[PDB]
Amino acid sequence: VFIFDEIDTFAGPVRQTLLYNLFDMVEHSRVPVCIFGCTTKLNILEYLEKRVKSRFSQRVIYMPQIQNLDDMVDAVRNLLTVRSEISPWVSQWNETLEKELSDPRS
Amino acid sequence: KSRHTMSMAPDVTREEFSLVSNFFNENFQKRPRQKLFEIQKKMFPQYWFELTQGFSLLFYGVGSKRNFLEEFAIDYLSPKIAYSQLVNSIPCLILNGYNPSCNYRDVFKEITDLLVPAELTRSETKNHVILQIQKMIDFYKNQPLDIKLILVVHNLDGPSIRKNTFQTMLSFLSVIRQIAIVASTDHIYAPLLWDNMKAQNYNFVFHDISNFEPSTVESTFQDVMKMGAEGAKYVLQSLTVNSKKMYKLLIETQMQNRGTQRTGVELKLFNHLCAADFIASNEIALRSMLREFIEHKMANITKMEIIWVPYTYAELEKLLKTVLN
Amino acid sequence: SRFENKLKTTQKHQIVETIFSKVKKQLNSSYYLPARENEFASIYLSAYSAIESDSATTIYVAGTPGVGKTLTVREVVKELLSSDFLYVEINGLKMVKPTDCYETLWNKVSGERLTWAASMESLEFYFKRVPKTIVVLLDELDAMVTKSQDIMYNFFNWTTYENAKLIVIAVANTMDLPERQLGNKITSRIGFTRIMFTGYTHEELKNIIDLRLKGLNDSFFYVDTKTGNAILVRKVRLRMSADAIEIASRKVASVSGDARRALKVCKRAAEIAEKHYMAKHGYGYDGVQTVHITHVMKALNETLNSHVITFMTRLSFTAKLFIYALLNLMKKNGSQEQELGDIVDEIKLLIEVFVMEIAKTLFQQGSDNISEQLRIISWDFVLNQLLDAGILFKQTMKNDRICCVKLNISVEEAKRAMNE
Amino acid sequence: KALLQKSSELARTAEYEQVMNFLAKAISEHRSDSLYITGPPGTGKTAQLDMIIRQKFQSLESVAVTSINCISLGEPSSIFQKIFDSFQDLNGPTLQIKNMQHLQKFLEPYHKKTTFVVVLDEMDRLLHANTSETQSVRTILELFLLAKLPTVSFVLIGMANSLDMKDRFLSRLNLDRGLLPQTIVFQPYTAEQMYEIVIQKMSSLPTIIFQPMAIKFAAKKCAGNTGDLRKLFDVLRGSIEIYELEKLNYIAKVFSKFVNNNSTRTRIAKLNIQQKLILCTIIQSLKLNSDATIDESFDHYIKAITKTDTLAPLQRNEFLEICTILETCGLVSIKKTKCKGKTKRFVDKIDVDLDMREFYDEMTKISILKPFL
Amino acid sequence: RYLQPSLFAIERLLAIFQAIFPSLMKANIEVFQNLSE
Amino acid sequence: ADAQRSHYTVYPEKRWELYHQLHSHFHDQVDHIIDNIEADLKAEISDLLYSETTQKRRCFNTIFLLGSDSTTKIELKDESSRYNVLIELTPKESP
Ligand SMILES: Nc1ncnc2c1ncn2[C@@H]1O[C@H](COP(=O)(O)OP(=O)(O)OP(O)(O)=S)[C@@H](O)[C@H]1O
Ligand SMILES: Nc1ncnc2c1ncn2[C@@H]1O[C@H](COP(=O)(O)OP(=O)(O)OP(O)(O)=S)[C@@H](O)[C@H]1O
Ligand SMILES: [Mg+2]
Repeated sequence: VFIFDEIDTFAGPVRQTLLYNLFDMVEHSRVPVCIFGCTTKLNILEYLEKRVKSRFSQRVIYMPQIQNLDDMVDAVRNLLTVRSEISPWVSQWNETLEKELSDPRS
Repeated sequence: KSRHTMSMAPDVTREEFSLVSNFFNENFQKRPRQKLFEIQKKMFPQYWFELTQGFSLLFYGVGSKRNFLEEFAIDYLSPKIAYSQLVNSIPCLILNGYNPSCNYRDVFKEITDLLVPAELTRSETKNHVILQIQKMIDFYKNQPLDIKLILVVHNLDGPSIRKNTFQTMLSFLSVIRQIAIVASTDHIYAPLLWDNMKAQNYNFVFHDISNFEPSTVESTFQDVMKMGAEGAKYVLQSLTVNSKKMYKLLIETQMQNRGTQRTGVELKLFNHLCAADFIASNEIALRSMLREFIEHKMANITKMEIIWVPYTYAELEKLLKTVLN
Repeated sequence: SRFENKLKTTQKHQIVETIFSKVKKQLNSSYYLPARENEFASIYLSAYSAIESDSATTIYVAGTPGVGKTLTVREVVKELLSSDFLYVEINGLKMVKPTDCYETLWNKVSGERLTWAASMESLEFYFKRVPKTIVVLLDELDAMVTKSQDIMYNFFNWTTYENAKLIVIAVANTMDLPERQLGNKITSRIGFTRIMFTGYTHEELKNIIDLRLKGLNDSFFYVDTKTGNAILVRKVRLRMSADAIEIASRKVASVSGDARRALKVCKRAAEIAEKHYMAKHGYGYDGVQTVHITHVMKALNETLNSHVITFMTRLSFTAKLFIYALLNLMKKNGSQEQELGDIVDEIKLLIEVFVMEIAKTLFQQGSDNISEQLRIISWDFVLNQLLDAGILFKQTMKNDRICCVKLNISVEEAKRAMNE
Repeated sequence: KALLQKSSELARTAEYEQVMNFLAKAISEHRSDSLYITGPPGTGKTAQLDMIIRQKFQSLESVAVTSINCISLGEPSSIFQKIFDSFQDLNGPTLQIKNMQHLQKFLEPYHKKTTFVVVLDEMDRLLHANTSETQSVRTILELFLLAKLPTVSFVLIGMANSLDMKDRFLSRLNLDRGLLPQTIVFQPYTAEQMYEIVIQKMSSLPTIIFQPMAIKFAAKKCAGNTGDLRKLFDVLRGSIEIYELEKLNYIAKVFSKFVNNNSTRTRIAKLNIQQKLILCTIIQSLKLNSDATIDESFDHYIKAITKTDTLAPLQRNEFLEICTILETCGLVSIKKTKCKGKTKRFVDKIDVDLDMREFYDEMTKISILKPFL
Repeated sequence: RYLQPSLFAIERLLAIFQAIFPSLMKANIEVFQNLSE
Repeated sequence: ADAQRSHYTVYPEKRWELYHQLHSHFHDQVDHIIDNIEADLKAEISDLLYSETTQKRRCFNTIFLLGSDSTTKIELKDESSRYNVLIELTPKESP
C-alpha cells in the first residue's frame, strides 16, 4: 500500500518521473499494489500531463464537508460523549453534555 | 527624421578592407614614425636608472604603445640590467590586457612559480591569494635588493584587468622591491581606477608616448557592424537551386513597392505565385523551405499576412544583381 | 529476480472470488492484435531485413499515448527470440538524469559500471571497431531532449557507422519532434520512414474489448448462495450488454482514442455493479446477472463531472462572503485582478450598505473585552483556505495590502455557484 | 525473391578528385594545402572525408594519421590525448594537452619522421559550444595557428554545418592565415553526382529493380529539399517492402499524412455541431490576443450562449473534454505557459492553426453559427 | 532636499566642477584621485 | 604572432656613485621612522586590548580605530594556557 501526502508537488512541470513509474506498476506488475494520493489542489487532473493521466485510473474521491449546522452539532455530540464505563461521574457527565447541546439558547 | 545611416553606405567586403588597411598602417606616416622612435630612444637610459628605485612606471598617451613596450622591455632593458648586476637574463612576463581571458588565479599561479618556491607555499594554498602574497611580501622586505623579474601589463584598462579584485591584486605586487612594473593604459578615464590607497602601494610615475599607431592586434577582438545583410549573404551561396528562385520571386514583389514591412506580401498569394511558376506544391512544402530562411533569420513576418525582408532598399537590389543573378 | 522469493507469503485464507472478480482479472491491462495489425508488419518487415543482413537502421514511430506503441514493438521482438540480439528498454522517463542511459548500454554489453563519460568512449570504441546485432528501444523521447541536444545527436550518429551492430527504434510523443525541437542535422539522421499511428476507431474499440472477454462473455459460474463465491447453491451466468460496451467505444474513440481509457472506463463501470450487488445481499469479504447500460452512463460521466460548484456551496459563510465581494470589484473596475486591501475595504462596506448579530459575530466571537477588530475574523484563514484549494491565487508580497489577487477558475461559474 | 532485394539496401565519388589536389603534398610528405572543409547538412560530408582517409590509410612509408570525433568534450584537451593513442605509449598527459605552448613539445616524432596530420571531426559542437569570444573562438583560434618551423605540422581538417563561421574569424586570422582559406564547399547534389553513385552501388543488379526513369523521377522530385539520396533510397527501400508487403509511390503516401485538416478534414474533426460552435468560440476569444485560458474561453462561451440560445450552457468539465477532442486531431495545441505571481504558475494558453479564410467557407454552410459569427 | 537623489553619469561632475571652482585649475589627475577615494 | 595568447613569458659613472652613498643613507632614516609608527600602532592596540575588566562581563569589547587605512596589521600576545587567534573578514568575503 502506497501512502502519498501532497502528491501535487510531485506533479510539477519538468520531469514527473516518479509518478510515471508507480502508475505503470498498476499495469504490468504481478505484485498487487494500490496508490493513495492525498492533496488539496482541487483540479489535480489538469495538473498532470497526457502520458501520466492515461496511466491513471481516473478515480478520485472528494472529501465531504459539514454541509448543515446540524451536522457538526451531531458530530460534537459523538465527539464528547463517553460510552464506556470508567468513572462514577460518567452518567452524570453524559446528560450534562446533551442538555447544553439540546438547548438552542444555550 | 530623414537621417543618413550606415546602412546607406557603400560597403566593403572582408579581404578588401583588411588589405588596404594594411597598406596605410605600413605606408602612411612611416618616415616621421621612426623619426619619433629615434627621438624617444635617448630616454631609455633615464628609465633604467629610475626603475632601480622600484618605481611602477606607467605609460599613457594617444595611439597604441604595444610595439614600443615590447622593444623597450625585451631587447633594451632585460639584458641591460642583467649585465649591470654582474647566465640567463631576467624573465619577462607580459600580460595581454586586451585579451579578455585573463583571470586572477591563473596569472598568479604563474607568478609564484616565476618567483621563488623556496618554501612549501602550496601548504598555504587552501580565497587565499591575498593571504599567499602577504606571506610573500614580509619575507621580501628582508632580502637583498635586486630585480629578478620585470612584468609588462599592456592595456591596463583592458576588459579583464580593470576588474576591481584584479586591480588590488596588482597593487600588493608593486610594493615589493624585487619586481619592476612597466605597464601602459589607453583609457581617458584611467586615473579613475586608483585611489590614494593603491597609488601608495603603486608610487606611479608617468610619461607620454604618442606615436599614433593603428593598434593592429588591439583591433581584432573589437567589433562593429563590419564584423543579417552580410550574414545571410553567405548562406544563399550554399543551398538548393530552388531556394534561389523562390527567394528571387520573393525579392521581386517585396521590392516592387528602406525595405520595411509595407512592401511585403501575403502568404496566400505568394503560395499561389510560387505555384504559378511550378515551384511551390502547397503550403507545407513552401513553409518548410521557408523555415530555413526563417532559421537563419533571413526574412521577417508581421501583420494581410505580410512576410517582408529586413534589409534595406539598396541592399535587396545588391542581393538581386550579384548573388541571385 | 532475487527478492521475489521473499515477496511470497504463506497464509492465504480463501479469498472470495465473486462474480465480477474474474472480470477484473482479465480486465487487467496485461493479458496478434486487431487494430494495428498491418502496421505490425510494417515495423517487422522494416526490422526483419536489417536483422538478417547485419546493418544499422532507424525506425521512427509517433502517436498519442494509449495506441499500442509501447505494446506493439514488444510483440515485434518477442517472436524474434524464436529466430542474435540483446533487448533493452531504454526508457526516457525512467532515467533520473538524462546521461544515465549511457551507463545502461555499457552495462548491457559486458556487465561493467562506468560513468556516463567513460561509457560513451567505449561505446564509440565499440561502434566503429567490432568485426561482424543490438536492439534498443528509446522510449518517451520528450525526456532525453531537454538540455542541449548533445545526447540525441549521439544516438543517431552511432547509426551512421556501417560497422555498427545496432538497431534503434525511436518512439516519441509527436511526429513534429525532430522538426520543432531537434536540429536539421539530426533530422537528416532521423530518416523519412515516419510510421504514423493514429487513434483507434470505435468499431475496433469493440474488437479490443472482447479479446479480454474471450472465454468469459456470457459464460457460466458455479456459485454457492451463502458466500457469494463464484467458480468457473446455483449455477449462474453473467452477461455483458454489448450496446453499453458500444457507447463506451463511441466516446473514447471520439475524444482520445486511448486504449487504456477504453479498458479502464469499462473497469470502473464493472465495479459499480459490484457494490450494488454486494449492497443487496451482503456477501462481504472473506437469476441471471448482467451489467446494465446505466452503469457506463454514470462511470463515463464520472470522468467528467466536478465538485468545485458543490465545494463552494458547502464552504463557510465567510468564504462565500469573500467571493461575492471579489466579483463585485471585478464588475466595478473590470480589471479582473484586485488589490487585497480593497477587498478588506469592501467587506467592511458590504456590511452597512440580523446583520448586526452578524456584524457582532463577524468581527469578534462575542466578547466585549476583546472586540474592535479591523479585518474580519479568520480572514487569514479563509484566504489561506481559498489559496490551497486552488480556487484563488495570490502573488507573494510582504505588504498585506497591495499584493494582487487573481482568480484561477472561471469567474462566471463563481458567479453562478454564488446564486445558491 | 528476397535475396536479390536483401542485398538491395547496401575512386568512387567525384569529390575525392578535388581533395587529392588539396592533398597534393600528402604523397610527397610535404605540408599540403589549407583545409577547412564545410558543408550544408546531410550532404554526405561526414562520411565524405571519412571516405578519403579510409582510402588514404588503406593506400598508404610509415603510416600513422589519426582522426577523432569532437562530440563529448566542450574543452580542448583530450583531442591531443587521442593522437597519442596511435603511439600506444605512456607519458605525463595532463599538462601537455592543456596549454598552447604545451602542444608544441608533443610534435617531435620517434621512429622514422613521418609527418602527422590530425583530422578534427564534427568541429561545430565546439563552435556552437559555450560563449564565442571567451572560449570557443579562442579554441578555434588556437588550433588553426600553424607557425611551426619544421614541416611536421598539425594540419587541421575541420567540418561545420552553418556557414557563418568564416565571418566569425578575427581580422588577423582572415589575413591568409593557417587552414582557413580553401573554404571548400559542397553544394547538395541534385541528381547529377549522387544518383550515379547509386548506379555503381547497384553493382549486384537484380532483374526488376524498377523502371529506372522512375528512379530518375524520384531523384528529380526529391531534390527540392534533400541531401541524402541513399537515405532517400532508404525511403525507396521502405516502398520496395511495400511491394513485398502487398506480395515516389510512398512520398505520395506520406504527404497526405501531413496536409490533412484545414481544407477538407476540419469537419471530420467536428462531427459535433457544438464542436463547430466551440471552435468559433475560441477564435472570438482571440480578439483579446492574450493568454487564452480555458476559462476566458468559457467566459465568452457563456456570455454569448445567453444572448443566442442555440444550446444550453454546458459545464466547464464538459468544456475540458470537448477542447481535447479538438486537440488529438492536431488542430489546436495546448501549452502550460507562464504567469509569475507566486511561483512559476501554469495557466494554459491555446493556439489555433486555422485562418479566417479557411473558417468562413465552412460556416456559411451552417446558419446556426451565423448568429455567433 | 527631502527626496531621494537622482542618478549621475560621468563628466557631468567635471562639467559642474570646473564651473564652481575658484582657468585657475586645469590638471585633473588629483581630481581623478579623489573620486575612487 | 602570439600576442592574442595572454601572458606568455619569455627569457630573452663618476656621478652616480655619489648619489648611491646619499640615497640609501636617507632611506635608513625613512624606514626606521616607518617602524616607529609601526611599533606605535602595534603597542597602543595591545595594552588597550587587555586589562579592561568590566563588571557585567557579558559583553564583547569593541574598538573603533578611526581614520585607519584598512591595512593596519596586528600582532597578539602569546598568553599561555589559552589560544588567541586572529580572523580577518574582507568585504569581498561578505556576501
Ligand atoms: N491492440 C491492442 N490489443 C490488445 N491490448 C492492447 C492493444 N492496444 C493497447 N492494448 C493494451 O493497452 C495498453 C496501452 O499501452 P500502450 O498503448 O501500448 O502504451 P502507449 O500507447 O505507448 O502509451 P504510452 O506508453 O503512455 S506513450 C497496452 O499496454 C495493452 O495492455
Ligand atoms: N556522394 C556520396 N558518396 C558516397 N556516400 C554518400 C554520398 N552522399 C551521401 N552518402 C552516404 O549517405 C550519408 C548521408 O550523409 P549524412 O551523413 O547524413 O550527412 P553528413 O555526412 O553528416 O554531412 P553533414 O550533415 O554536413 S555532418 C553519408 O554519410 C554517406 O554514408
Ligand atoms: Mg523507444
